[PDB]
Amino acid sequence: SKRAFELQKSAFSEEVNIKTAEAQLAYELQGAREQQKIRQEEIEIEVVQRKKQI
Amino acid sequence: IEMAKAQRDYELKKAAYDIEVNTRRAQADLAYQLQVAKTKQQIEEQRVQVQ
Amino acid sequence: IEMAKAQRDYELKKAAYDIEVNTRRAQADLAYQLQVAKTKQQIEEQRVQVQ
Repeated sequence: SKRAFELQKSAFSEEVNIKTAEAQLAYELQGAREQQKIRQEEIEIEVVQRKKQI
Repeated sequence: IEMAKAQRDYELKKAAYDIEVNTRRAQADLAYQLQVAKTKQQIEEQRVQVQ
Repeated sequence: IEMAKAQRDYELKKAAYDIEVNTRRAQADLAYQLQVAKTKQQIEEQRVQVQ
Protein backbone atom coordinates (compact mmCIF):
# COMPACT_ATOMS: atom_id res chain seq x y z
CA SER A 1 0.00 0.00 0.00
CA LYS A 2 2.84 2.40 0.83
CA ARG A 3 4.46 1.69 -2.55
CA ALA A 4 1.22 2.38 -4.40
CA PHE A 5 0.69 5.64 -2.51
CA GLU A 6 4.26 6.84 -3.05
CA LEU A 7 4.13 5.97 -6.75
CA GLN A 8 0.88 7.89 -7.28
CA LYS A 9 2.11 10.88 -5.26
CA SER A 10 5.38 11.11 -7.19
CA ALA A 11 3.49 10.77 -10.47
CA PHE A 12 1.24 13.68 -9.51
CA SER A 13 4.21 15.75 -8.33
CA GLU A 14 5.72 15.28 -11.79
CA GLU A 15 3.13 17.28 -13.72
CA VAL A 16 2.47 19.72 -10.88
CA ASN A 17 6.17 20.62 -10.91
CA ILE A 18 6.12 20.85 -14.71
CA LYS A 19 3.21 23.29 -14.64
CA THR A 20 4.83 25.38 -11.91
CA ALA A 21 8.17 25.53 -13.75
CA GLU A 22 6.25 26.93 -16.70
CA ALA A 23 4.48 29.35 -14.36
CA GLN A 24 7.54 31.19 -13.02
CA LEU A 25 9.19 31.73 -16.41
CA ALA A 26 6.09 32.80 -18.34
CA TYR A 27 6.75 36.17 -16.67
CA GLU A 28 10.25 36.43 -18.14
CA LEU A 29 9.01 35.26 -21.55
CA GLN A 30 6.38 37.99 -21.75
CA GLY A 31 8.83 40.51 -20.32
CA ALA A 32 11.34 39.87 -23.09
CA ARG A 33 8.57 39.90 -25.70
CA GLU A 34 7.51 43.35 -24.49
CA GLN A 35 11.11 44.59 -24.13
CA GLN A 36 11.38 43.97 -27.87
CA LYS A 37 8.99 46.85 -28.61
CA ILE A 38 10.19 48.85 -25.60
CA ARG A 39 13.72 48.97 -26.97
CA GLN A 40 12.41 49.40 -30.53
CA GLU A 41 10.87 52.72 -29.55
CA GLU A 42 13.72 53.67 -27.18
CA ILE A 43 16.05 53.41 -30.20
CA GLU A 44 13.61 55.06 -32.62
CA ILE A 45 14.03 58.08 -30.33
CA GLU A 46 17.46 58.94 -31.71
CA VAL A 47 16.49 57.78 -35.20
CA VAL A 48 13.88 60.55 -35.21
CA GLN A 49 16.39 62.95 -33.65
CA ARG A 50 19.10 62.30 -36.25
CA LYS A 51 16.53 62.46 -39.06
CA LYS A 52 16.18 66.22 -38.46
CA GLN A 53 19.77 66.76 -37.45
CA ILE A 54 19.96 66.65 -41.27
CA ILE B 1 -4.50 8.73 -2.86
CA GLU B 2 -7.61 10.90 -3.25
CA MET B 3 -5.79 13.54 -1.21
CA ALA B 4 -3.19 13.73 -3.98
CA LYS B 5 -5.95 13.63 -6.61
CA ALA B 6 -7.46 16.79 -5.12
CA GLN B 7 -4.03 18.35 -4.62
CA ARG B 8 -3.29 17.92 -8.33
CA ASP B 9 -6.75 19.16 -9.33
CA TYR B 10 -6.17 22.36 -7.34
CA GLU B 11 -2.47 23.03 -7.97
CA LEU B 12 -2.55 22.49 -11.74
CA LYS B 13 -5.40 24.96 -12.22
CA LYS B 14 -3.79 27.46 -9.84
CA ALA B 15 -0.56 27.35 -11.85
CA ALA B 16 -2.44 27.59 -15.16
CA TYR B 17 -4.24 30.71 -13.93
CA ASP B 18 -0.98 32.13 -12.59
CA ILE B 19 0.55 31.85 -16.06
CA GLU B 20 -2.14 34.12 -17.52
CA VAL B 21 -2.05 36.63 -14.68
CA ASN B 22 1.75 36.87 -14.87
CA THR B 23 1.66 37.42 -18.64
CA ARG B 24 -0.93 40.19 -18.34
CA ARG B 25 0.91 41.83 -15.43
CA ALA B 26 4.16 41.75 -17.42
CA GLN B 27 2.43 43.49 -20.33
CA ALA B 28 0.86 46.07 -18.01
CA ASP B 29 4.15 46.96 -16.33
CA LEU B 30 5.96 47.82 -19.57
CA ALA B 31 3.03 49.52 -21.33
CA TYR B 32 4.07 52.66 -19.44
CA GLN B 33 7.64 52.55 -20.76
CA LEU B 34 6.38 51.82 -24.28
CA GLN B 35 4.11 54.87 -24.27
CA VAL B 36 6.66 57.17 -22.63
CA ALA B 37 9.18 56.24 -25.33
CA LYS B 38 6.59 56.72 -28.07
CA THR B 39 5.87 60.25 -26.83
CA LYS B 40 9.53 61.04 -26.09
CA GLN B 41 9.90 60.56 -29.84
CA GLN B 42 7.91 63.77 -30.40
CA ILE B 43 9.51 65.43 -27.37
CA GLU B 44 12.91 65.06 -29.04
CA GLU B 45 11.50 65.83 -32.49
CA GLN B 46 10.61 69.32 -31.25
CA ARG B 47 13.55 69.75 -28.85
CA VAL B 48 15.73 69.45 -31.96
CA GLN B 49 13.45 71.61 -34.13
CA VAL B 50 14.29 74.50 -31.83
CA GLN B 51 17.91 74.03 -32.99
CA ILE C 1 13.97 -21.66 9.64
CA GLU C 2 10.42 -20.40 9.09
CA MET C 3 11.53 -17.14 10.69
CA ALA C 4 13.99 -16.70 7.83
CA LYS C 5 11.34 -17.82 5.34
CA ALA C 6 9.09 -14.96 6.45
CA GLN C 7 12.04 -12.55 6.61
CA ARG C 8 12.84 -13.29 2.97
CA ASP C 9 9.18 -13.09 1.95
CA TYR C 10 8.95 -9.60 3.47
CA GLU C 11 12.37 -8.14 2.63
CA LEU C 12 12.42 -9.19 -1.03
CA LYS C 13 9.04 -7.58 -1.73
CA LYS C 14 9.99 -4.47 0.24
CA ALA C 15 13.14 -4.05 -1.86
CA ALA C 16 11.25 -4.74 -5.10
CA TYR C 17 8.73 -2.02 -4.23
CA ASP C 18 11.54 0.33 -3.20
CA ILE C 19 13.08 -0.04 -6.66
CA GLU C 20 9.92 1.28 -8.31
CA VAL C 21 9.39 4.10 -5.83
CA ASN C 22 13.01 5.24 -6.19
CA THR C 23 12.78 5.23 -9.99
CA ARG C 24 9.58 7.30 -9.96
CA ARG C 25 10.96 9.72 -7.36
CA ALA C 26 14.12 10.17 -9.44
CA GLN C 27 12.01 11.01 -12.49
CA ALA C 28 9.85 13.42 -10.48
CA ASP C 29 12.83 15.31 -9.05
CA LEU C 30 14.36 16.14 -12.44
CA ALA C 31 11.10 16.81 -14.30
CA TYR C 32 11.33 20.34 -12.87
CA GLN C 33 14.81 20.93 -14.30
CA LEU C 34 13.76 19.44 -17.64
CA GLN C 35 10.80 21.81 -17.95
CA VAL C 36 12.71 24.87 -16.72
CA ALA C 37 15.37 24.23 -19.37
CA LYS C 38 12.74 23.68 -22.06
CA THR C 39 11.17 27.06 -21.26
CA LYS C 40 14.52 28.81 -20.77
CA GLN C 41 14.98 27.93 -24.43
CA GLN C 42 12.26 30.44 -25.33
CA ILE C 43 13.41 32.84 -22.61
CA GLU C 44 16.79 33.09 -24.34
CA GLU C 45 15.22 33.02 -27.81
CA GLN C 46 13.50 36.32 -27.01
CA ARG C 47 16.25 37.78 -24.80
CA VAL C 48 18.42 37.60 -27.91
CA GLN C 49 15.67 38.82 -30.27
CA VAL C 50 15.78 42.12 -28.40
CA GLN C 51 19.39 42.39 -29.62
